[PDB]
Amino acid sequence: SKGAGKSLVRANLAIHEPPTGKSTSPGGLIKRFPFEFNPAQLSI
Amino acid sequence: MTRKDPGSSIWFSLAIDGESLGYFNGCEGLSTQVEVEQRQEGGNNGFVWQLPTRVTYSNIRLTRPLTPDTAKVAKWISSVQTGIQRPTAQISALRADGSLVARWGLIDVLPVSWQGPSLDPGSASVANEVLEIAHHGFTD
Amino acid sequence: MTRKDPGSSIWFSLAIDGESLGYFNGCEGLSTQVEVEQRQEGGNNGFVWQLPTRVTYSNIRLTRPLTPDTAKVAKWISSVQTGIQRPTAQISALRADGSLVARWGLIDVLPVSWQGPSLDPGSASVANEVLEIAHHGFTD
Amino acid sequence: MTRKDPGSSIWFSLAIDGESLGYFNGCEGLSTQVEVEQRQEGGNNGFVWQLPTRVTYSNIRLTRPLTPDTAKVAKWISSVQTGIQRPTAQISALRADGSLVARWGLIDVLPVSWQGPSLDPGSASVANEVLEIAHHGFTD
Amino acid sequence: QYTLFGTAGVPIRATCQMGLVEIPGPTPNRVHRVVAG
Amino acid sequence: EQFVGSGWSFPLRIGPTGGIALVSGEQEVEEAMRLILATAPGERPMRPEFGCAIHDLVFAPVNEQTAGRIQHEVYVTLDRWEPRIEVHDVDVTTGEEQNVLFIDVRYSIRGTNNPRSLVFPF
Repeated sequence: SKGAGKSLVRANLAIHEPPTGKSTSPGGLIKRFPFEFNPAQLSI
Repeated sequence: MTRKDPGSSIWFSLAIDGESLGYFNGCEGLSTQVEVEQRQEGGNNGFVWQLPTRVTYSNIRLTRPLTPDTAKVAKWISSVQTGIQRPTAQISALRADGSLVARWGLIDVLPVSWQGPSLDPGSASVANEVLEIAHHGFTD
Repeated sequence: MTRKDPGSSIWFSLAIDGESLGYFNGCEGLSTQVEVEQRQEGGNNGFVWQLPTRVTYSNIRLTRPLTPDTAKVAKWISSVQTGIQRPTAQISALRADGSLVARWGLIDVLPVSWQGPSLDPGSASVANEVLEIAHHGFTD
Repeated sequence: MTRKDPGSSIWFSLAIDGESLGYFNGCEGLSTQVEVEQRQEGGNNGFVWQLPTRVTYSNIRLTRPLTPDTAKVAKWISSVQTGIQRPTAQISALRADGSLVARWGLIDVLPVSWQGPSLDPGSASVANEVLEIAHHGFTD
Repeated sequence: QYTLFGTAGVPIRATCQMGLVEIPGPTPNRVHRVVAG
Repeated sequence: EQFVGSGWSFPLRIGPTGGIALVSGEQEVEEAMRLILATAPGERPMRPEFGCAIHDLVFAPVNEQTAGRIQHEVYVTLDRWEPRIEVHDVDVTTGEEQNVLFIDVRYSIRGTNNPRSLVFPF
């Protein structure tokens, strides 16, 4: 009942160019930034 | 192997240069640590990363029997008002033959404390002034 | 069961890989703690829930007689400026027969402290340098 | 009336269920505490009211001789990454005859620390691994 | 925050705090049955 | 509870009497989803954003990081273009050894709360 099930994945930060015209979804990717250490705690 | 020649903790040689402090009689606490910094990966339990940052040397307590040449030490310590001097010190451990096992040296010393003799009418011992020493690195 | 073969604390073998540290002489403190977070369920009295959280491995203090090969350790420690190699250590417990009881190993190591010999003109013993090792996961 | 002598500190029986940890050899610190809350009545000097609040159970340190079956406890501790199990364990005190004086049962078990053997070339003893354990409640 | 500056000036250890705020994604562009009760 | 309307059908058949048959009800929702998810974005130049972009995550490693981004791609597209459908989880199970990535979407028309899963029957 799992996907990859058993693997470790590094959290990454995706940066997209801002929308230009009458649009809401972000444009194409410009730089994908992979972490060196996943955050210890995340506050929402 | 010539039956080796393992180090011991009786034969030694302790000295300070510069001001006529002379040769001391007992070392202690000669040590060098590393300030590790622990960061915990969020998504991977079971361990904590051990990242190595810097290195810190600790103080040294040198003791010797109280001799009339203790006036030099008090002169050295109380010279900080008019300018201090950092000579170069040595700490060496020897076997009985007088050979060399491991010769350390102190790059730059600095007084820290001077615990004088513990005078007592009953105890049958000998006055042992203690001269703490600050550190700057090992010579090579 | 051939009268069993229970482990003891005299026969062993301590070693560090990589730099020519050689084989040490005495271990201590090999431990794996598990941090537990206590949440007090306010509804009912009678206990506090215990929930596991992460696994942390404590430091290990290794000691050996002071031998001329101690220059390697100081070189290793003072290499943090140019980068540290992290070899894989090994801690093992044996019986007098020389067979194995349970062999542990350290995935990655890091010097933390090096308490040098305590030179003393009176006390009769062998100078025992102390090397402190940072830790990572257990090998398997 | 007969002589129902009480639980000597020698005869016992210690065990853990579930993961094949087997039977242990020593126990310490089995205790239950309550956290009283003290409110000082303002208008009345003479005492401070004592009011009970919750019940908590302290951790236990179980020790056994180091045997090749120590691979299980190390595996059990490291299982927290992929899911842990709380087996139900027992602590009993007996007399010489092997009868029962008072049998306690840990409702749920969680490892906390595992202080491994203290290897020493000089000391003449036997390696005693120390497996801590997190209480969860008393059975009945 | 920058700590443990390696020799010759390059920083080695850096800690940064990020503050993110969600951008809404709006504009996504009644028959009822009758039971006995 | 929510009006579903009526329309044509993706594989369109002549019908019982002629013309083109019309499908409505819970069945019709499948065809709207089938069209929405099958086509990549950019297939219809006039409406570029329409069409879920699954193919951007082809040949990625089999990690829940990939299945993590898969979940988001369906969620936005299935909601932006099909508002009559309330989505209830998407399941990414490899199956048949780690070489393919199945997608199981559970949904329900709003208010009717009849759980249902898109099957994509060939």
